[PDB]
Amino acid sequence: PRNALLLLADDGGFESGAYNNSAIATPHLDALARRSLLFRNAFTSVSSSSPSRASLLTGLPQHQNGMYGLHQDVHHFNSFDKVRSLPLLLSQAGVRTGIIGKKHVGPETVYPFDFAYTEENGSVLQVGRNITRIKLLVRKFLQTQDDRPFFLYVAFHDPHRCGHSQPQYGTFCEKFGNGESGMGRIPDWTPQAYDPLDVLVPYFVPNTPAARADLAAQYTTVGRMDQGVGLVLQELRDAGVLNDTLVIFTSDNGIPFPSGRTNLYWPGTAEPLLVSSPEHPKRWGQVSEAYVSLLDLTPTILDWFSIPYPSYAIFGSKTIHLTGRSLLPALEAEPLWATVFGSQSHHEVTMSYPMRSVQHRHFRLVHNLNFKMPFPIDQDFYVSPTFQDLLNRTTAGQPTGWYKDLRHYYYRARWELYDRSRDPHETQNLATDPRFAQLLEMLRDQLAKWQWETHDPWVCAPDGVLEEKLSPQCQPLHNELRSH
Amino acid sequence: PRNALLLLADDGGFESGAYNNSAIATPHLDALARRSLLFRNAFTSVSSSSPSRASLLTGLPQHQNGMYGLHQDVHHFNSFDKVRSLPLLLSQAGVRTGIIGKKHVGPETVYPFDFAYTEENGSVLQVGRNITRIKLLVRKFLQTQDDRPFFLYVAFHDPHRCGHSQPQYGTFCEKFGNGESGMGRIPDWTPQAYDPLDVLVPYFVPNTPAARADLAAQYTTVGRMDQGVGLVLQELRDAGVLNDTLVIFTSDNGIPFPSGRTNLYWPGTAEPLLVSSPEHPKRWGQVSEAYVSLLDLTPTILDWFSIPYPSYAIFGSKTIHLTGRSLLPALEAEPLWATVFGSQSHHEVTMSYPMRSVQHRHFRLVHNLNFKMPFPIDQDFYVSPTFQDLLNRTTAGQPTGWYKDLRHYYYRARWELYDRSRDPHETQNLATDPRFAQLLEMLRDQLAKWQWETHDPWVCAPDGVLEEKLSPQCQPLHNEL
Ligand SMILES: *[C@@H]1O[C@H](CO)[C@@H](O[C@@H]2O[C@H](CO)[C@@H](O)[C@H](O)[C@H]2NC(C)=O)[C@H](O)[C@H]1NC(C)=O
Ligand SMILES: *[C@@H]1O[C@H](CO)[C@@H](O[C@@H]2O[C@H](CO)[C@@H](O)[C@H](O)[C@H]2NC(C)=O)[C@H](O)[C@H]1NC(C)=O
Ligand SMILES: *[C@@H]1O[C@H](CO)[C@@H](O[C@@H]2O[C@H](CO)[C@@H](O)[C@H](O)[C@H]2NC(C)=O)[C@H](O)[C@H]1NC(C)=O
Ligand SMILES: *[C@@H]1O[C@H](CO)[C@@H](O[C@@H]2O[C@H](CO)[C@@H](O)[C@H](O)[C@H]2NC(C)=O)[C@H](O)[C@H]1NC(C)=O
Ligand SMILES: *[C@@H]1O[C@H](CO)[C@@H](O[C@@H]2O[C@H](CO)[C@@H](O)[C@H](O)[C@H]2NC(C)=O)[C@H](O)[C@H]1NC(C)=O
Ligand SMILES: *[C@@H]1O[C@H](CO)[C@@H](O)[C@H](O)[C@H]1NC(C)=O
Ligand SMILES: *[C@@H]1O[C@H](CO)[C@@H](O)[C@H](O)[C@H]1NC(C)=O
Ligand SMILES: [Ca+2]
Ligand SMILES: [Ca+2]
Ligand SMILES: [Cl-]
Repeated sequence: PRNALLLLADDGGFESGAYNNSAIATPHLDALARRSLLFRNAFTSVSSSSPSRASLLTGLPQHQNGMYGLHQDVHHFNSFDKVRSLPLLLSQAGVRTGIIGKKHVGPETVYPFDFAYTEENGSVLQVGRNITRIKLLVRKFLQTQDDRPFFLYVAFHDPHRCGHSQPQYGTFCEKFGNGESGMGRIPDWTPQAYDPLDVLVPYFVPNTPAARADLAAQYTTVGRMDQGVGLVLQELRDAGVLNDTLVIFTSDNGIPFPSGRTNLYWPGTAEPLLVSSPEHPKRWGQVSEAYVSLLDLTPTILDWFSIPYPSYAIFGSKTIHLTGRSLLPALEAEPLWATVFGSQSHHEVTMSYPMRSVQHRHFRLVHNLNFKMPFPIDQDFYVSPTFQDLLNRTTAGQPTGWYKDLRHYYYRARWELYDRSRDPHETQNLATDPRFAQLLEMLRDQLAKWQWETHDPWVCAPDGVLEEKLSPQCQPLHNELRSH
Repeated sequence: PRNALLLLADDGGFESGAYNNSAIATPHLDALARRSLLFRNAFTSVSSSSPSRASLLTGLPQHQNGMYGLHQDVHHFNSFDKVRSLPLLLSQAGVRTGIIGKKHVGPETVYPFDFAYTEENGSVLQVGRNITRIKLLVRKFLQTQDDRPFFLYVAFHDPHRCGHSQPQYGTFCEKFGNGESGMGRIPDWTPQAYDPLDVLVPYFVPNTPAARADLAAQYTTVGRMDQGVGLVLQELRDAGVLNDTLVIFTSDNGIPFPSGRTNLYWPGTAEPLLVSSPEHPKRWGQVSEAYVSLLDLTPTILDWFSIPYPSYAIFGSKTIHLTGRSLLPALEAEPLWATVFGSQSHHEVTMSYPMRSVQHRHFRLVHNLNFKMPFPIDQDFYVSPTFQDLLNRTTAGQPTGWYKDLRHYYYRARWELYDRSRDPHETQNLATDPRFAQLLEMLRDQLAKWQWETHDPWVCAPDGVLEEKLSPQCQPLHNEL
């Protein structure tokens, strides 16, 4: 019987030897990468936890599945009842499903799991960061197997920040379980300290002491996550099912720094992705240049279990189809896929800054629907040392060491067009350059077509109103905003 | 045994003889007004259907109960599970609950009804506009009563527009059931035609042929709603329970015209309100000047049944308390209440234009949190003849006959302060006038206090971020605001 394992890092980036970061040690991820096809050009469709996890587990963009923003307490976003998620479809096909760690999506009927240990019935600290607890839960899952195939979803909470919720464990909870007084112990974890002067400062992160300290703490926590991956894989090896299991590792969104999480800039949507098939080792240890999306995961896993996507509608007769594709074929031969999309509406319920993006190879186009208002900052990131430092220096009128300034971070153009082959930092907007008018129109057309195809309620915003029963379906408001 | 009846109009305004409109005939509402206390200064806290209905049925502002916007299909907003609504509390106290018409709120567990005929299990056209069907459902409700008190919620869908959904019935569905071909027949309804030249054109509605036609159609439909009220009251009278029943009539938000629905301007939140207590007829046929809110209805009805609001929390240990008050005391003697609040976030999910308001007597202060972006227009109103006409004339550069222009309707000041005793049209913003700096700060303080008191997640927006463990709790973003 075929099995599947989805390892999901929380706010994880490219901090690994597998992705050529020699400043950090991630031997277990590196080991996995040698048995995997590594993707250099993978992206999430949305840079917000719940929406990203909902899209990943449905194959549908947030504006289609209904997770327009964060799921918990006051934010309270849920996917539509009639949505058919991966786990649901797997269960109906006779596959045993399990989740360990951060779920952060609902409702339960849409995202059901036979075996569940999450924040809903326990501590996300334990089942998300305590890799020993995680390892034992994986062991229990495998011991209680019953001849059915399985799908195991391990959603680490590492390397997510902790500064807002639990500061006593460090900015990235890098102190939790380290053995020191009040921290407790995680027997299977060997803490890895990092010097702030040795960490790699990403181009979009301010080069300041405060930021480097943040990164050092992050590195330590990523190491814990790395060791967690090692333990999990070892449990399958001990149960004798690893060689029958498709393993996938990735992250839900960009790292929690400026221009990262919550942005549709490269840093906010670019994600690590490893795919290891025991049946297709031809391209083990290789790197793929194909442009892929987390919207491809549901299709990939369905393909793995030979389960077809059913024909159904959420509203009316509007039949639902996936825009992603199975990545399995890439495990045999390199494809030429070059296009990926992005869609984000809310993060927190108070943060309404819808963005839509399309990327064709190195060209990225972002549409900021509420561009005239300032880009909103979430409550957790606001208190990060990195942002506090940036805010402090900006307010004092002193050099920030940042590749942008807050003014331009807050107030953006409606359309942002970048060529990352020339301008990887995405600082040279080409949208108003007449030499790129034809390319702009092409990308706009591709984006709009995808929006209609995926029933985006925001498809006419902000210059127009959606009127389905007439033509054109987007009717103009004449609100001093251009239309297309 | 005491009963209560809540009659709720959808997008209803002051089109009635009771409110001194001589151009329309509303004999049944006028009759009700003679047996009730009429409120000249009643307001909804939010000018959007689901949020308004959730707030009305909970006593909590939309930003607290969780209905941030519309409830249906793609908009998909629901109140928090732990919210304790009026109907829930009544049920737990042994009161039989019933709803007939448009519900437009959820989830069911939060808003449960023993007897329910709504859009969720039938046609909103029938149970919302077909007053004969409504009358028979009321009859059925009363015939199946036991020795329990009852609370009956009749949510008319009239006089809501129909232009977007069902244009064949007219702009306001004023043709539905009129007898003509394809319209069907409503035996208990006597259609009332109106000349577009005779209707009263509200100050905030463009004086154009297209708008007057809209109003004429509205008047006809309001008449149907009026006759529906008559039938309902008559059913209680036939069951011999009217004299044991507290009757309340009002509307969920302002009329569907410019500056009305979806706005926190006077036209968008001002609502008609009649309260008839068979035990306190002292002030029957009188007019009250007290400033009241639909947030007062839940407290009022709870008071009527002698049911206390329980002590509980939705999140954490932050206990929930109502900011509204029972209106019952006003039925005996005129009070001095002068303050009312407003809070609106979304309408449609794609319409994010949060507004917060406070009104002290004739002074109204509105805060537009997303002011730099244009005011969004909903899909239903966009295709209205009134707006289409306005848009058309504006685009052609011709006179609109409107007291505003679209540019200023779309792009508003962050703070709008109006004195309606001098400027009822609300066109002279005083917020930037130094003469009103002290008053401005006072109203801002009242507004903010209410926001914190009601756990508003938008309390720091847009210039700051909420950090509860820090001081001040609103931390600055320095985002040019
Ligand atoms: C890490 O760096 C190595 C060495 O520079 C990269 O391997 C090279 O990849 C490119 C092909 O696009 C060429 O420089 C050579 O064909 C490769 N050289 C070797 C020695 O393998 C590799 O691509 C990088 N790894 C990742 C994940 O980006
Ligand atoms: C991580 O989880 C492990 C196992 O779930 C915890 O170790 C257990 O701790 C309990 C009480 O704290 C002991 O009674 C058990 O004997 C331990 N079991 C094992 C297998 O070690 C550990 O406390 C957790 N670490 C932290 C920092 O919370
Ligand atoms: C692990 O899985 C692989 C793939 O299924 C097994 O290798 C296959 O073995 C079969 C015979 O049983 C051959 O016909 C195939 O050609 C093999 N495929 C590949 C890709 O090598 C392997 O035997 C399994 N067991 C171990 C210990 O690796
Ligand atoms: C309908 O119109 C009448 C007459 O204008 C209003 O009654 C007047 O109210 C004002 C202000 O309260 C008093 O100063 C006058 O003495 C009243 N005149 C009369 C003849 O009664 C009445 O308030 C209006 N009704 C409504 C509901 O607005
Ligand atoms: C209608 O209801 C009122 C009030 O419930 C009745 O009048 C009350 O009668 C009770 C006892 O019969 C007295 O204690 C109250 O003082 C009365 N209230 C008032 C305001 O008069 C009245 O009898 C009822 N009418 C009918 C026909 O039954
Ligand atoms: C920012 O400034 C505040 C107040 O001046 C200070 O207390 C804090 O330490 C500073 N934080 C950072 C990260 O620089
Ligand atoms: C607005 O203009 C369009 C196109 O000229 C026209 O067809 C339509 O009838 C106009 N709408 C109104 C309400 O006059
Ligand atoms: Ca995340
Ligand atoms: Ca309404
Ligand atoms: Cl909830």
